[PDB]
Amino acid sequence: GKKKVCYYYDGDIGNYYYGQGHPMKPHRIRMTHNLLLNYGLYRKMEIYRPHKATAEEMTKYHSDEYIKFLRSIRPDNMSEYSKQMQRFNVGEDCPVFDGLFEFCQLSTGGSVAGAVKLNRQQTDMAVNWAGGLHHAKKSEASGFCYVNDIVLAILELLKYHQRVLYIDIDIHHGDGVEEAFYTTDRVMTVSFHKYGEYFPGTGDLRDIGAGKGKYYAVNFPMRDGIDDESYGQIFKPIISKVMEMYQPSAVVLQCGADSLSGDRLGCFNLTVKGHAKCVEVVKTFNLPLLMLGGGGYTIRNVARCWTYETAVALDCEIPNELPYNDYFEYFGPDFKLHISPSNMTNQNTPEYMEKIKQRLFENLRMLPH
Amino acid sequence: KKKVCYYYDGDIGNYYYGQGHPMKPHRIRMTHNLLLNYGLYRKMEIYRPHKATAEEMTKYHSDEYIKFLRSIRPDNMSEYSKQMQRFNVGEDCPVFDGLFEFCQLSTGGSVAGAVKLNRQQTDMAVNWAGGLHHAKKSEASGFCYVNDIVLAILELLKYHQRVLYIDIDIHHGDGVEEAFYTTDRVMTVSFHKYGEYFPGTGDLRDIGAGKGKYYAVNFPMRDGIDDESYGQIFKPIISKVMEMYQPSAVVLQCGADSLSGDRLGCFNLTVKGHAKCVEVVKTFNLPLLMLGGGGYTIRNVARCWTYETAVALDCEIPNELPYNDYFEYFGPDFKLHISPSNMTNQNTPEYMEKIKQRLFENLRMLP
Amino acid sequence: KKKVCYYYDGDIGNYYYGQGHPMKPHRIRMTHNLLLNYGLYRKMEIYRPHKATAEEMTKYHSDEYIKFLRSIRPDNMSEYSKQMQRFNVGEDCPVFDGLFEFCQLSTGGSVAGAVKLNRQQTDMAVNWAGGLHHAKKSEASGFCYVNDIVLAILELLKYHQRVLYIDIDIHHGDGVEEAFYTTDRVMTVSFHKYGEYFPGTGDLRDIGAGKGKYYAVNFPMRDGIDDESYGQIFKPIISKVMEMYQPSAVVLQCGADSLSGDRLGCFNLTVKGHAKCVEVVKTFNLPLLMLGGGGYTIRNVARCWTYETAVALDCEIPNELPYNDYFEYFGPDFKLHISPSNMTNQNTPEYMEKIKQRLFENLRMLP
Ligand SMILES: [Ca+2]
Ligand SMILES: [Ca+2]
Ligand SMILES: [Ca+2]
Ligand SMILES: [Ca+2]
Ligand SMILES: [Ca+2]
Ligand SMILES: [Ca+2]
Ligand SMILES: [Zn+2]
Ligand SMILES: [Zn+2]
Ligand SMILES: [Zn+2]
Repeated sequence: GKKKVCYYYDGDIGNYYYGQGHPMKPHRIRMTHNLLLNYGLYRKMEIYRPHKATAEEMTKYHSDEYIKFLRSIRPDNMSEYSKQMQRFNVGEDCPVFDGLFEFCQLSTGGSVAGAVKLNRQQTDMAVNWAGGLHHAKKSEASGFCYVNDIVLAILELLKYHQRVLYIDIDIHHGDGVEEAFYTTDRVMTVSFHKYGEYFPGTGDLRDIGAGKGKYYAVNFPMRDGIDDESYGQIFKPIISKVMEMYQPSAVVLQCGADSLSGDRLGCFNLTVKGHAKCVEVVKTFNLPLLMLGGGGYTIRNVARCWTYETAVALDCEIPNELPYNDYFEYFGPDFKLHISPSNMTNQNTPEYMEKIKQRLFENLRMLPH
Repeated sequence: KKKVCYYYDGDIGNYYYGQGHPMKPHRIRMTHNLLLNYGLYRKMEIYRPHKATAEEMTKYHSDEYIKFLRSIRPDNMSEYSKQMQRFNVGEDCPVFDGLFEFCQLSTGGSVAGAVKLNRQQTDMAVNWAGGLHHAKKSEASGFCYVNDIVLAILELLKYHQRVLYIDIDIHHGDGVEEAFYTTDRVMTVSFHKYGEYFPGTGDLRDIGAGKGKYYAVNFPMRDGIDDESYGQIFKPIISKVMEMYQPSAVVLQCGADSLSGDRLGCFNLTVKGHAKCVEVVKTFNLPLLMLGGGGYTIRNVARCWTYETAVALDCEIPNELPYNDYFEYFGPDFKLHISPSNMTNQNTPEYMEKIKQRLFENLRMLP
Repeated sequence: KKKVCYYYDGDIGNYYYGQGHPMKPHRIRMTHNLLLNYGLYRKMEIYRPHKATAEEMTKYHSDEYIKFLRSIRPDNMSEYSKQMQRFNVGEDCPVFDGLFEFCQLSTGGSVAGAVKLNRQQTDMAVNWAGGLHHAKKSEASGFCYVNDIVLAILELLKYHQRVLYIDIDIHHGDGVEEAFYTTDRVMTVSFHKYGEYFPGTGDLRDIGAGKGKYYAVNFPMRDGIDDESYGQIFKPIISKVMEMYQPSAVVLQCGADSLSGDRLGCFNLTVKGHAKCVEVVKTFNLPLLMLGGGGYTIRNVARCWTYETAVALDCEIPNELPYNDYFEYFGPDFKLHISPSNMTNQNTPEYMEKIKQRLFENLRMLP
């Protein structure tokens, strides 16, 4: 039926600033929140403020040295850390900014708090739009991400759940999550992403995991221009077969919005309804679900996408006409919730999508039963 | 009248799936012997098919799957347990002696038939050892290992812009539908039992994708359909398909597991009700490849396909079976035609009309 | 195993002839990525070509023409309108950015391969960016600007008294036949479509001049030739040529515009049928330089030259294509091999034998 949803938000998150010209804008999390307050979605969910996750929590995955660096580095001492910055890949895509460590603590705190709540069966669904930072690695930042809140939340779920399914609909390959779990069968990672001379460079469909994890990493490589009909025709079949073969008892869905049409950095052509169909599909399996944010660089569309996906999580129909809100002028010139696709060419032919699907289905046959 | 080429290899009846397995290639040899005894050989050209090569099979199936089919043997299965799981071979699709050659003969007949139609050397080609519609690019399924129908249609597509595939086996022809699901050059039309039944696919809503949207047609049925209910949906559907799609060749899979008293099927058709489909298709005067399919009550398979060959040849044959090498199998009546059972028809009139009207709406979406 | 070295520059795919122009250097990059993903890099030496210098190019081409190619740019075309006319650049051989560098890289691979063959460092050298057989001493023609084949053959003739050139592009190899038409130190053998077709040369009766009389061989064909027909004349012609001429090196231009389905060509060869020519030439165990050539359905050019690279390596590769950077270009079937079309073969069996007999009469006139 309808589920209990817990939602995490820190009202300070929107003030963190990556720097002039940097495309990652934590302000999109505050726009999302303001928009769903204005639709009245707060009546229907429990809103919690995340704690600041500690270094003890983050070193359940990341190295002590890397977490100590992240605690220590500031724009005023950068000059003393030129060597460490290189080692940990901080200082260009992943800049040093004021309050960097606190931003990581809040992003991480909502994901891990949501995993706790799920483990305690206090909620069916937990939402943390500030999370989803899937590129961070054990000892290095990558792709605007510093601490892998998803890996930490999955580790928390693995205390109570034998098998956890991770699904990643960000336009980029979820490489930090896949690498963390690449040799285990206790997390199956499934990433749909643009592949071919695109960041981060990994996620070929021939990357299937290794050792006990062989067959428990699933990658669906796509080309530019994918649209709702192409996506919707492979996502429900793949996720259904994964559910059937792997039988997870919890699910983590990264809902990166850089896969929408009109994204400043992404090259796909999904609408908000197309993207949100993935949430609807995953919800039908009725498993404990942690939904997380991710990329997304055209901020008016990020706010629309994550507002509508919160409404889907709540089984709540919201009108297309946007309510007035603090960021109303960002949504012009139409002031509607739903977006139109562009006329960009879809380089993903229907035969290509069916062929890749058939190749992954072969691999899913190799799971035990 | 019309010319009929017919394919049969005298070895096909010797392949054996294993003790207890319901698929019996010997039904093909029974069929052939009954038809020879009716004198239907005087009226058609009978050819022994060449064995399809492994290379011909890889026009559709994956190389690793075909190499596996060529390599696996009852005595070596312990070296191939991972590949058996990958390719779904070993249970319902067992490893048996000569498996690969059985696939070469069944495929050979279908492909040879398609070549004869492309060359305009015949009007109709018949391969009762064909019709193995469940096989997939890289997996066996439902007693089928190599999809001879797909390979024959790929061959027709060299010479025909649009090919229509019609499937009256009781099961959804899923391997054929999947092969062509994103093209408009092949329209697949399957009538089948649907609902907690193998293979699980063939929903009314599965209508194709991409350029193939509206070019896959499924008529899902419940248990107990009879000659009258089936014939009142088959003719109008196929007539409207012929009208809207205008194919230049037709492939008809005539799986006989939709007959009353089938060991595995739950339909209530007679031989006449099943063969009415062949008659309807012939009225459109298009190049036609007729293939076999399922059928597990082997005496009724031999009657069905004998009667359908006679329909192909426009020959009325007597209800009294001629003497033949299998005569005792047809006792105690020794008649060609069978009676339906008293099983209940669970397809209500409302149900049938609702499905037919949806399919007509889908057919109106064609250009 | 015979050793194979293969030339490829990663920038070659970025040269662009302009919107709507059928020649697409990107096909070279597609071919490269397919054979990487088949694993064939493990079996061969892969080199980056040098940029051939003006000094190298003027071993054949006029100084004036090379100086013009090294000067001409989209931004200065206005000032070179008379030279564009003189050198035939600006229409079917357009000016584009990097033109000269593209010529340098295509030529660099063929001349470098010939050097490797002369030094007995390899048995076969492959440059799929080469084969630009229409360029003339002082003019561009037919999308070709620098005749890398003529330059490679001049390098071979430093070490080899007699070099055989074989051209299976659908077009007559006119720039190469012209360069060598009055010498017996190169025999040129071209199979091509002839009759109101580019470049208009290559009649059966063009057999060379002077000391080169009888050292040019032309087999003119009509539309629709297929694998069966082509392979029945290629092997006996080449075998007789090898017997009578006894070359010590061979250059084989493998233009893929002779394939079925080519955007500009009218033949009906499959990848197997085209690649059989490579297998035949290899049976003579002579140093061999294999070069590219035309080909305008770029998915089938990548298939052809990938399979011919495998044939050079004595490697069978599966029909199922591996995943690769351009995998969507190979739908709908995603197989390596292609089917022929239903086009009529206008080359009758008597036509092929009669022309074969006429050529065999000329070959008997050799010492
Ligand atoms: Ca992804
Ligand atoms: Ca894993
Ligand atoms: Ca059926
Ligand atoms: Ca179809
Ligand atoms: Ca030629
Ligand atoms: Ca000569
Ligand atoms: Zn992203
Ligand atoms: Zn069946
Ligand atoms: Zn050419």
